Amino acid sequence: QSYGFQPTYGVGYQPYRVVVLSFELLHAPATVCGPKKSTNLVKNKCVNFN
Amino acid sequence: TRFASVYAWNRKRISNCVADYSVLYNSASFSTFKCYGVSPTKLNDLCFT
Amino acid sequence: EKSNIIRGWIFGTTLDSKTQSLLIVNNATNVVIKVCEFQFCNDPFLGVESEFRVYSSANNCTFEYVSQFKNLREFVFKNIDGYFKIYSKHTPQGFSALEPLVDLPIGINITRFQTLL
Amino acid sequence: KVGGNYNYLYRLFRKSNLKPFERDISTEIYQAGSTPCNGVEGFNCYFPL
Ligand SMILES: *[C@@H]1O[C@H](CO)[C@@H](O[C@@H]2O[C@H](CO)[C@@H](O)[C@H](O)[C@H]2NC(C)=O)[C@H](O)[C@H]1NC(C)=O
Ligand SMILES: *[C@@H]1O[C@H](CO)[C@@H](O)[C@H](O)[C@H]1NC(C)=O
Ligand SMILES: *[C@@H]1O[C@H](CO)[C@@H](O)[C@H](O)[C@H]1NC(C)=O
Repeated sequence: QSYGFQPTYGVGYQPYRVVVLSFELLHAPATVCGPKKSTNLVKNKCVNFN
Repeated sequence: TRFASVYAWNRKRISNCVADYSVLYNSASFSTFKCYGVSPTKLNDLCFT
Repeated sequence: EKSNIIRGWIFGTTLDSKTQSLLIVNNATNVVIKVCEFQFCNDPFLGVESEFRVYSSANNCTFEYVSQFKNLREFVFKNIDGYFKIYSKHTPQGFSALEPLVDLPIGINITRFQTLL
Repeated sequence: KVGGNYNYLYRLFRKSNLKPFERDISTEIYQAGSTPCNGVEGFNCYFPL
């Protein structure tokens, strides 16, 4: 059955866009990640590096 | 803006790329934003298939 | 073979439109690597310029990759730890070492291969 | 059956791991009052109670 949508309808009946994102658990090589960090480089003093 | 109906909900598969979640939880255009299982911030420190 | 009669490969598990498959098929400009459900009927024909008959239908795509005396074009294929690895060299006695080219994170099983030719 | 009424209450407060044997009696509405809460002050202000 078709929705009836009009700009004068109630807020409860107003349209709403819902996006559900689902990520599967770890069972394969990981291909989606995010940015981690970046930092300027220094020299001639012993520091911790990654 | 063109979205499918609830009965004909479309599926978009995203993989093999870098995901930027910082825009998602820092945008005021979303009235409802809730994550089940994992905290939204820590999602920027994990990887999935 | 000092020509392009042999160009690419067909590769994967038992090809019956099930499980998965691998192309690793290249056309000079693009080394296109798709792992879609390519329905291979009976034809590993080279696409020459007329058309490309290697596949009948493509159901579910999952991966895509794009990149760039005689000569001995030599290759080595491995699949281990869920990674597909290819090594190659261009220039039978003598000793030479092989250098990595790509590292595909696919992880699918493979038990069969064919040459286009 | 006729018992708990706004007295036996838990805390969903986060971003501050408490040391062992500590009393977290901060009965305050949780808000950052800065950028990391909807980008303005007063929003995402939920009391973790
Ligand atoms: C080689 O095959 C590819 C894939 O069929 C052809 O398409 C190229 O690659 C992708 C499509 O998968 C797109 O970027 C373009 O359609 C093409 N890109 C470029 C840079 O050509 C491609 O045209 C084929 N090349 C030849 C010479 O036949
Ligand atoms: C393609 O993937 C969908 C995902 O649900 C599945 O239902 C379908 O059977 C798959 N088709 C083939 C040919 O594997
Ligand atoms: C490879 O085969 C095993 C069993 O033979 C199966 O459990 C596994 O899922 C297969 N690999 C993939 C990537 O599906």
